[PDB]
Amino acid sequence: TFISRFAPDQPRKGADILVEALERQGVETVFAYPGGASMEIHQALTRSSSIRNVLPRHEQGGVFAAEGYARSSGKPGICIATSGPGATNLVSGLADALLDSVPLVAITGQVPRRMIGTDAFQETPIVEVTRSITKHNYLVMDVEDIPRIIEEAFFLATSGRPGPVLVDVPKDIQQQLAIPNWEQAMRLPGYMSRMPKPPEDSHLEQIVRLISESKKPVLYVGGGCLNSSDELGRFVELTGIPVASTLMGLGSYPCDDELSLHMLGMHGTVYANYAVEHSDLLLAFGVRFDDRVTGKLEAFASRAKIVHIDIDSAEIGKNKTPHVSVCGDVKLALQGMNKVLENRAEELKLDFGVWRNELNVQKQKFPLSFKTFGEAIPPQYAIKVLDELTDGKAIISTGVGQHQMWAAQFYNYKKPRQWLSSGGLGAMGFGLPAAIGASVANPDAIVVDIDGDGSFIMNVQELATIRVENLPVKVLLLNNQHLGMVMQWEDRFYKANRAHTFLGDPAQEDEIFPNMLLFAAACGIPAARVTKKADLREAIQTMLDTPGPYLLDVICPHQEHVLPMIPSGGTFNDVITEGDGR
Amino acid sequence: TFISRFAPDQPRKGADILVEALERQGVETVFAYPGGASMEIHQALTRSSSIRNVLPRHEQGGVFAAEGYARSSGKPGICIATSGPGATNLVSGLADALLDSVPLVAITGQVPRRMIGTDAFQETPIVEVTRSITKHNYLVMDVEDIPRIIEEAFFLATSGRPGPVLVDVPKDIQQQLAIPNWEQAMRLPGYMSRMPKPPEDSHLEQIVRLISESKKPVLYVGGGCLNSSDELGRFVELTGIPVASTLMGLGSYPCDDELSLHMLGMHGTVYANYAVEHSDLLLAFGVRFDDRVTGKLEAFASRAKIVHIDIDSAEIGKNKTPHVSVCGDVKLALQGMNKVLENRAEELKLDFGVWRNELNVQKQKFPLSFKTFGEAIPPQYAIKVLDELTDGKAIISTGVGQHQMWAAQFYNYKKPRQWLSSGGLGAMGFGLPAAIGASVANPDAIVVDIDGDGSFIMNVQELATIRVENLPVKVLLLNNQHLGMVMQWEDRFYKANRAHTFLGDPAQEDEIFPNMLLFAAACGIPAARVTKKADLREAIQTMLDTPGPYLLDVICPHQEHVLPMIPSGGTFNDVITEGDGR
Amino acid sequence: HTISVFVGDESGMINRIAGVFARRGYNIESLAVGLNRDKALFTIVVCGTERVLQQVIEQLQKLVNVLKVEDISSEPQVERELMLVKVNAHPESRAEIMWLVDTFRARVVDIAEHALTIEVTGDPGKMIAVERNLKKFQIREIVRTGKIALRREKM
Amino acid sequence: GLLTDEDTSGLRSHTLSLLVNDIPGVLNIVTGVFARRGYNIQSLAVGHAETKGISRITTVIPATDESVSKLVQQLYKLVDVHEVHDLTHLPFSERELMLIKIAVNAAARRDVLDIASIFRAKAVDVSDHTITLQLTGDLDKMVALQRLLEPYGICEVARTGRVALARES
Amino acid sequence: HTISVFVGDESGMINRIAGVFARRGYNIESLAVGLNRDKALFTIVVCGTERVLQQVIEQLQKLVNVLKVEDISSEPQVERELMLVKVNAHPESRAEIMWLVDTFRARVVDIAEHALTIEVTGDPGKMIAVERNLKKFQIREIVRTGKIALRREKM
Ligand SMILES: Cc1cc2nc3c(=O)[nH]c(=O)nc-3n(C[C@H](O)[C@H](O)[C@H](O)COP(=O)(O)OP(=O)(O)OC[C@H]3O[C@@H](n4cnc5c(N)ncnc54)[C@H](O)[C@@H]3O)c2cc1C
Ligand SMILES: Cc1cc2nc3c(=O)[nH]c(=O)nc-3n(C[C@H](O)[C@H](O)[C@H](O)COP(=O)(O)OP(=O)(O)OC[C@H]3O[C@@H](n4cnc5c(N)ncnc54)[C@H](O)[C@@H]3O)c2cc1C
Ligand SMILES: Cc1ncc(C[n+]2csc(CCOP(=O)(O)OP(=O)(O)O)c2C)c(N)n1
Ligand SMILES: Cc1ncc(C[n+]2csc(CCOP(=O)(O)OP(=O)(O)O)c2C)c(N)n1
Ligand SMILES: [Mg+2]
Ligand SMILES: [Mg+2]
Repeated sequence: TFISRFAPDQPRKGADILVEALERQGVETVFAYPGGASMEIHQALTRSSSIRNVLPRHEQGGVFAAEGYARSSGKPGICIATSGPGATNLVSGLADALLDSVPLVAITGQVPRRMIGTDAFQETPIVEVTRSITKHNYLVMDVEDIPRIIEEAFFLATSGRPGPVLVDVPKDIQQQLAIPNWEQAMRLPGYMSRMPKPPEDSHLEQIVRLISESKKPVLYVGGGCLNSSDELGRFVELTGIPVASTLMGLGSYPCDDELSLHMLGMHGTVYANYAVEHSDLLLAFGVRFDDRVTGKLEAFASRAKIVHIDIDSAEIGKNKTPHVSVCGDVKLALQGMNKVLENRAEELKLDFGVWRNELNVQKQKFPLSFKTFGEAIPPQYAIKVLDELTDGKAIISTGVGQHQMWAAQFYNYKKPRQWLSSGGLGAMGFGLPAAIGASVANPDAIVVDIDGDGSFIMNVQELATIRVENLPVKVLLLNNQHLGMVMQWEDRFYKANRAHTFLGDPAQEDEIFPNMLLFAAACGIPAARVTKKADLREAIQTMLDTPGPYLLDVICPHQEHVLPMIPSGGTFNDVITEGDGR
Repeated sequence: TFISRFAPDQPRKGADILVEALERQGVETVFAYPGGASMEIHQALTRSSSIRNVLPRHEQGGVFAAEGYARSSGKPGICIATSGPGATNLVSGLADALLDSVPLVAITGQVPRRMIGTDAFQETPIVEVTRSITKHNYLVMDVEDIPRIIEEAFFLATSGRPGPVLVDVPKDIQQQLAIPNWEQAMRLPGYMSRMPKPPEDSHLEQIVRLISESKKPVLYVGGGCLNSSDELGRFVELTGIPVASTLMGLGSYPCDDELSLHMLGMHGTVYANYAVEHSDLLLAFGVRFDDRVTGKLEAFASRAKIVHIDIDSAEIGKNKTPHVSVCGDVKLALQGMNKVLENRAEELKLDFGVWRNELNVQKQKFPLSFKTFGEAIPPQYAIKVLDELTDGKAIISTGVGQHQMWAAQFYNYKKPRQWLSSGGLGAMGFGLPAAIGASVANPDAIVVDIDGDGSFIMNVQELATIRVENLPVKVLLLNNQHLGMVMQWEDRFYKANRAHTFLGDPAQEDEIFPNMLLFAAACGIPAARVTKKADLREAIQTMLDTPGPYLLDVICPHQEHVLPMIPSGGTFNDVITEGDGR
Repeated sequence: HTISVFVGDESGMINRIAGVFARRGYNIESLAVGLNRDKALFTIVVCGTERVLQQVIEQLQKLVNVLKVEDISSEPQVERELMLVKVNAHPESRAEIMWLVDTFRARVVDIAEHALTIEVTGDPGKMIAVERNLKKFQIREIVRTGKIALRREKM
Repeated sequence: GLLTDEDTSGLRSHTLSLLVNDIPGVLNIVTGVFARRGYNIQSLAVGHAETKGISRITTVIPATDESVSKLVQQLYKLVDVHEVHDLTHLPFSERELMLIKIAVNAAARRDVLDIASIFRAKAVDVSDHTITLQLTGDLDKMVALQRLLEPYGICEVARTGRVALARES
Repeated sequence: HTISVFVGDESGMINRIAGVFARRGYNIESLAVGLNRDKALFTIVVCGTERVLQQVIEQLQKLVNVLKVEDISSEPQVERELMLVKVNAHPESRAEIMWLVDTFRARVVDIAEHALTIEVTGDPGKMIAVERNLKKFQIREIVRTGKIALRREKM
């Protein structure tokens, strides 16, 4: 194994076990915030020279950091917190990690066992509030359980449908003295009894046989192939089935080639919308058929047969039911699918490019275009030139809305583990601590981080935690002085009714608010206020010039709209290429 | 008579039914983080001017603003979050309001009711997440019974132990149009079976039959006297019992009269612990008898005869066994205590000068002193400085920690609800957003606030909410670059190390981190930075005349520690006598 | 539209289970469970379509402690539901509950002068009989277990 | 691993007869309290009470009555609970059906139904692969049959949990 | 608080036994005994604390003829107590004792036009039912044997 920093045959504290329990699971960093009960871990977390606790400010920013460090690793993130409020702010990132399937371990210091139940001190019943929003949770009760809990935890977080796990360790339990049997094996008979098998090979030809009766297929990748470097793109390099990602499917395919389509869906690109709806063969590959994807329940690829493959059995056909399905880890399920097609090489070409060129004539026709209004800098231009300024190696992180969308439908994400967002949840305030975790799982990557009007400010707790750790959290700001996504909701649906969608003071309308440059000066980072055409790439040039973090207040027009935006639960014909703010 | 905004027979969007039912309770301020899924309720807000949207910068800040507006008015505060991730951020403040017994109502959107819990978009099944930490939840499935549950929520917000009610509404419910059937009764059949009746004087006889039997009484008051403005002061005007006020009861007894025992318990004033651990009748008016006030359950006033008056039946006997116990709304049963005992005003005991002599010799022998090591401002002085300058009454918010009790032990409170606390939750991040809600509960009144170095930064986003709403918040930042509570929990528990207590930057530890001047100047707010006592009275002088809000930054000495602090399960024999951080 | 669940070593096994009908919004028609030190066999009927039944037989396997979920609905089952009805035992009207517990063929465990307690057992068709036929006598308090099913196993 | 285990009682083993509304999630609000009060739920059986529109949950909790008094009023803190009744310190009927499939041959099926005739177990379904009993009564007769059918080829003991009403006698 | 006594070869075996509850002043709640030519199995319930029960299980062994005393109280017993109740058999009120002997599931040995005689057998909880439930009909003469217990033996 690794080096044991502890005598392997001697009964010591739960605190001696806990940090070693992660250290016996290869953990290098936890996002631990100490507290009334979590401090006993921090008594021993300093003792782990391997696990440097990135201390957060908000544990919501901590538990968001256990997503950036998760979804830029493959290794699961760990957020440790305390009962009372520390546990009840994991529940943002836990619900983020449930919906977008982010592997995570949520250790939490719990109340002593005599004071459990009675709500004596700050006992939020954590496994009774987070029973929904985690894949599993563990109120432990004896310290000997903690190794077989945590080995099950990293089994449950990483393997299976990779979701978040919580662990409640009580304050007296961490103080209790016991024996750390790492070879106390997992007493988890339920999960491993249908922990999903490799798909059988004759079932895999049934997909390949479905390509033969589909001159119009489309590959619908989601976050399944986030564990695949080239294994998705090689399959498309093997067989000419056109890619069409979703939002967390971004990055998984290298979305910068000439075959590369983009994120499809409601705020997904319309030249990806034609490909999914005119097709015959939805290759739903590691993706869960969301409602920012289907629009209408029936009018999502109604003239298409669907293969939906996923690491979850249950997620298969949760929405409209596919035709053929394996419960395969798609990282493995491709690696038998590609096995037959290098063997069965060219007796079936499966490269009917006229269906690909049915959309390569639409690749230019309904493009990623917009209008620059005035000499002020337009919003989605700056993220567009950010990609060419960063080689596409910059792991993005973002919050939610326009600066999730304009981050999504423009940037070229080469590797996977590159698009780091709250997706199906849509936790605002994500990106600034998402890049915090992304500054640890890929700690020398150029982790630029687009934030927005509101979702920057929501978690400027963690702007402190850049300065304590000196990370390249290059915080791009797609600020437009207004929470614009719901402004984009309000005009195209209901009467443009400004329900304080403008963030700043409405008695201070024509001025920048807040002066978030001094947020960087509040800690020690430099910043940049970008307002015109005169500094498009210019401060973003100085962004990558400056080592460590940066801020780039690209203030954008106060009215802007994400194109396209289908109506909520709407038919495919109401795709648009419009913006109505000016 | 309710001023109806529209016709009583207008079939309209359910949010109109919803937002009228809020004002039909008679509320005026919501905290509504805008809705990508709760969209119509902000839209139906905008067609109202009786209700006010104080749109927070974070929903946890929003529910803490709904906490502050609740516990600085007493009117049941209303937050509104967006569905899903916004609703996960309430789970902090909902865990406060159940633990701290705060009348809260959490309206929240849900997704379309055809999409509830389907691992859908923007979804967290928060009606089932917060089942364990609210007084009630709701998942209404029709428009016609929206104000059924709303008046039931404001029933459940006001009645019993005043808890939070997360009220959810699906997005397609308010997008379904129907007529508001307003006056339907409380569909609430079980809760009327314990809707607490007024306990009559026959039940109060065995209190007042033991008042004369009481030689050594103590008035263990707390959050049940949160409505008792002068009724507790009338009770001590009748019989003269030395008080023992807890944190939500700080203010209830105006803590500047003769029996000025500020705060009791494990972190209280040591001469109020002397008042409680030496009693022969522990008289309690609305306390939850927690671990961090009692230590042991059986030794906390073991030589006493506990009586305990609560609106909550379940609290009676929960943590602490009562000798004789009587339920009932305290402020109602105190009006049925003081305004009935005047027949016994020449019969009762009043013989407590020999018990008032015990506190007087131990008032000064057990003092509230400090250590002015050089000139690094004792914050325990700086709150005695505060009531020297804040002209008496001041509505004060806190975060939690070592800077929480510095408000408690060292301010002379004059009215209940002119004081805020995350006492039971221990919610770090309470300070600045409770300053919001107090600044619309008591807007023109002095909303002063004191925060710690982390708990301010943990919810520092709500600085932008102030300038939008012109609130006169007066925040004092008791900075020590440190997790000020648990650094003492290093020393008096196990070891005088510095295990992750240091919040600041280790590259500029002598310098301020983060720069709160450039926090408030980032949001244009004026600020200050104090370290010397000569400017201490100067900065507060600049604070209470500042138009709109003001920030300041005292420097707590990072190695100053507060008496008492016992491990959980302790008595006053296990008090600490002088514990510092040096 | 009924489900049998076998679960493993945890405490509050039902809270995982009764959560993921509520948080999935799919109503349980009835439930009962024979819990033990580590084993428990739930028997849950969920009044939904076979499409949403196909979800919750697998969405309950998104839980970890579930050893096995089997939709028992398609099988020829033995739905047996106990119902300890306490009936007002007034001898003017007790005199016909005699045979009207003999018809349903149930023991009568405890009798008072105004309260007798019967033990009706079996098919929910026979149970909704008693809930209606013996409703014509004034019922003190019906308590009933949930419907329990098993495979009428042949090969 | 086929059969459900032996018995659902310890020494403490209090029984609470809940009486809740027929909310679709009303079980999870009730066992949500047993979880959040740190109680293992030893047995539970829900069902519709005498007023159609409310439910009735009969629970088994291993807790002494001091801790149960920290639960019966604590379950009152739920909204939907109309009443709880601590039946355990009263005489109470304790009837629980228990559907026991037992794989048997032909001759051993004779030497099972007689035992089922002892307990007045209506053998509700029989095959040649197996026979499925259905006995009912107190939990001691439940555990006596399972202690006596462990010699035979038992299968999925689909029990139902202790159901109770306090007798007036 | 019940005791089973096995005694040996003497006459007036009960006089040794029923003495040493009276002369020890510890009241018997009930008693019955199957005497024979040399063997007899008493079954005595003594309404006392477990401390004084510990005395009389050994103070009855201060007697000589006692072969064995076993306090059967801690065991899972089978307390079965017969009760030959003779009830007034008036057919205006006989008509419901019919099922109210079928409920307790007892034979009716001898019937007259005004006196029928039933044979209620078993648990003293069921016996105190009949002593109360059938007390609502005018009882001629209850005779009852004492409660008899045995080990529900397993290993
Ligand atoms: C305001 C807003 C607007 C949005 N607009 C859009 C839009 O227009 N178009 C769009 O596509 N999205 C949009 N999204 C994102 C959307 O909400 C979902 O997050 C998106 O569908 C993410 O893809 P996915 O959830 O289907 O795949 P995932 O994020 O991966 O969700 C997990 C599912 O994929 C499968 N999976 C995970 N891991 C594996 C594995 N190892 N092997 C196999 N399968 C695996 C999981 O099992 C599960 O099925 C928007 C989000 C927001 C907040
Ligand atoms: C680190 C830390 C240390 C602390 N140390 C101490 C300490 O040493 N000493 C101390 O006293 N506090 C201390 N506190 C604060 C303590 O946690 C809470 O203040 C206390 O547990 C709750 O206050 P309460 O019980 O008096 O009233 P609450 O619990 O807030 O409510 C009053 C209680 O009585 C009843 N009640 C509620 N509403 C009404 C009503 N309208 N009418 C009648 N009755 C009602 C309710 O059941 C309620 O439980 C500490 C907090 C922290 C975070
Ligand atoms: C925690 C949370 N709050 C609110 C929402 C709803 N929501 C999604 S996007 C959006 C607009 C805010 O985006 P912003 O940070 O202001 O930058 P923008 O995208 O508007 O340019 C809102 C209010 C959400 N998904 N999550
Ligand atoms: C998120 C969270 N973490 C930990 C705790 C426990 N806790 C409360 S206060 C505190 C340290 C106090 O720091 P601060 O609130 O900034 O005020 P200070 O005492 O330092 O002046 C800790 C560790 C908590 N309530 N919430
Ligand atoms: Mg914005
Ligand atoms: Mg602080």
